[PDB]
Amino acid sequence: PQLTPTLVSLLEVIEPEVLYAGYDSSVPDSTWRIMTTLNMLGGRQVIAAVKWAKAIPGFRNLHLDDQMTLLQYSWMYLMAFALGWRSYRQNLLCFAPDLIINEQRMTLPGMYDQCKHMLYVSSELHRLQVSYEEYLCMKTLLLLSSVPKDGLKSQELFDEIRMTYIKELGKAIVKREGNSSQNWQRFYQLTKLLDSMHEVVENLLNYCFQTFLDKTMSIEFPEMLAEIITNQIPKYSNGNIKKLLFHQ
Amino acid sequence: LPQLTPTLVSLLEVIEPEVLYAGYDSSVPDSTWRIMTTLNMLGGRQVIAAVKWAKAIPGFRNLHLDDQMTLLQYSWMYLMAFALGWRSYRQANLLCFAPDLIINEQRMTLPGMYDQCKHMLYVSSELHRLQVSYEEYLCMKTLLLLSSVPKDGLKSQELFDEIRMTYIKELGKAIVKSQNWQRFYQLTKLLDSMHEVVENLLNYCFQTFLDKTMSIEFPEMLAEIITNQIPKYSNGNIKKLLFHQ
Amino acid sequence: NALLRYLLDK
Amino acid sequence: ENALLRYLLDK
Ligand SMILES: CCN(C[C@@](O)(CNC(=O)c1cnn(-c2ccc(F)cc2)c1N)C(F)(F)F)C(=O)c1c(Cl)cccc1Cl
Ligand SMILES: CCN(C[C@@](O)(CNC(=O)c1cnn(-c2ccc(F)cc2)c1N)C(F)(F)F)C(=O)c1c(Cl)cccc1Cl
Repeated sequence: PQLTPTLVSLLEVIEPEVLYAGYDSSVPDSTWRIMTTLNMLGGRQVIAAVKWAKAIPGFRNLHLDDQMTLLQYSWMYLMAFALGWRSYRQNLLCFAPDLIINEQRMTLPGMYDQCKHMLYVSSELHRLQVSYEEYLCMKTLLLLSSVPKDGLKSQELFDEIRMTYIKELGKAIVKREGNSSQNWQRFYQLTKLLDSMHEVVENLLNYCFQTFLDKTMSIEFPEMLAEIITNQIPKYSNGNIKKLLFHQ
Repeated sequence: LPQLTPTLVSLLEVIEPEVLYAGYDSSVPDSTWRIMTTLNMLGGRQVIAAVKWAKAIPGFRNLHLDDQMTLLQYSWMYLMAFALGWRSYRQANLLCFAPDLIINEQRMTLPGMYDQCKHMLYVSSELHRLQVSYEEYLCMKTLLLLSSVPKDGLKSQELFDEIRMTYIKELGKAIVKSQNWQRFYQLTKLLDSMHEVVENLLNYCFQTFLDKTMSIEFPEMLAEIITNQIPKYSNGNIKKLLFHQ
Repeated sequence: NALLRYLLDK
Repeated sequence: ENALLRYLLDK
């Protein structure tokens, strides 16, 4: 067998636990109440993602500012992709076992204009019937999907880690149970989806940001999350972001 | 670069079980009864966690299912004592069963407490005497899972032999991290000693289990493992693996 | 031994 | 400017 542990199997053990939103089914739903409950859970998922990123082989070995810049760039990529996966494995957005955006909730005021981006991720995963190991490798790549225009401090080591996971993904595709004549075609499809995550997140962020800035909405963001959001709004208009593409 | 090629020990870290609380009410007086009962409940939950741990150990799932059950059945208390030993080592002569259940001097002196706690204590002071590092610890704990087999053999006895040698080697790399061979003898001497430790631990545990005059609750998981075990000890169908003869 | 069996065979 | 993230990252 393989007493010699593969990278992807390590990605599997460090995968974060499922968190509950503590949402009270007994009080009637409101967009305002969901936005808030989701902000709270979200802040906690981001904290989880830090604990996750650090356990990813190679990541801790990057410069500390590198490590921060990448979580800063990618948190919503990871949130959106992990939700997509959860939802796929479940037609609903399964933010938490006790917070599923069902048909009724989907139709709440101002709700579909965000979830439909999440839904696309879920729908794409499902259409490509993406497997678990492919999902794991792909999520890691999403951590590494964006870098500063001017470059990272450990730009060299980053490139190695990222190429490493591109290969790890290739291995997952091949290892997948199907027909091998589709492998290069599948690798094309999967990175095509990774590529599409940029557009997705840009939308998710434009509606999460303006909601954060809306002085007339009174939605609570936890502190972990408010920091990142404030620190990002500048750069996201300063165009100092190189979004790495598999397909130009 | 060398990390992108992840080690066996590095995985052993990841899968290391979380710290559980005993949920022990600190504002009621103590009695040996209350502590034993709270430790049984905590322990049940520790064993269940050990199963999740074992199954994530590279190679373990590949053993025949019957073997896996046999090894957890033989070794749960090796794993309990060793993990507790480590916990305690990391912070005076107190058994740190849980952040909210630490067996202190007063507690130690409770009727019937020391007569078992000393064995846990012995594991703790050995780790401290040898200044065992965390990575030697990880490798050592995995070897305790594999420290005992049926006298007649396991069903996947060949694959067991492999896996076990793999982790003996893993321990060796941990040690290296010139007196390397001398340390290996010391650490494997500690491993061997764990048999006598657990032999005692189980007597005072089984005895408590069989005594009717002692209304004492064990959770089902444990009660099961305990009942299925008492005989095998009477029968001595258990081969204890020794690094040193 | 069913729960142990259950837990392992999961 | 993000002490929390820095804190969480640096062990
Ligand atoms: C304004 C509300 N919200 C922001 C946010 O709460 C959205 N949260 C998430 O996207 C989120 C929370 N948990 N998970 C999650 C679930 C499962 C999983 F496996 C991993 C992660 C998410 N993907 C915030 F701030 F956290 F991003 C919005 O984006 C928003 C919503 Cl939800 C509706 C309408 C408008 C907006 Cl801006
Ligand atoms: C009869 C009471 N007891 C049995 C037992 O409760 C002991 N529990 C443990 O040894 C135990 C519980 N949690 N951990 C633990 C703590 C930290 C950690 F990281 C890992 C594990 C243990 N090692 C049972 F059932 F679990 F075995 C006794 O052995 C006993 C006692 Cl405690 C006193 C007097 C007499 C006996 Cl028989």
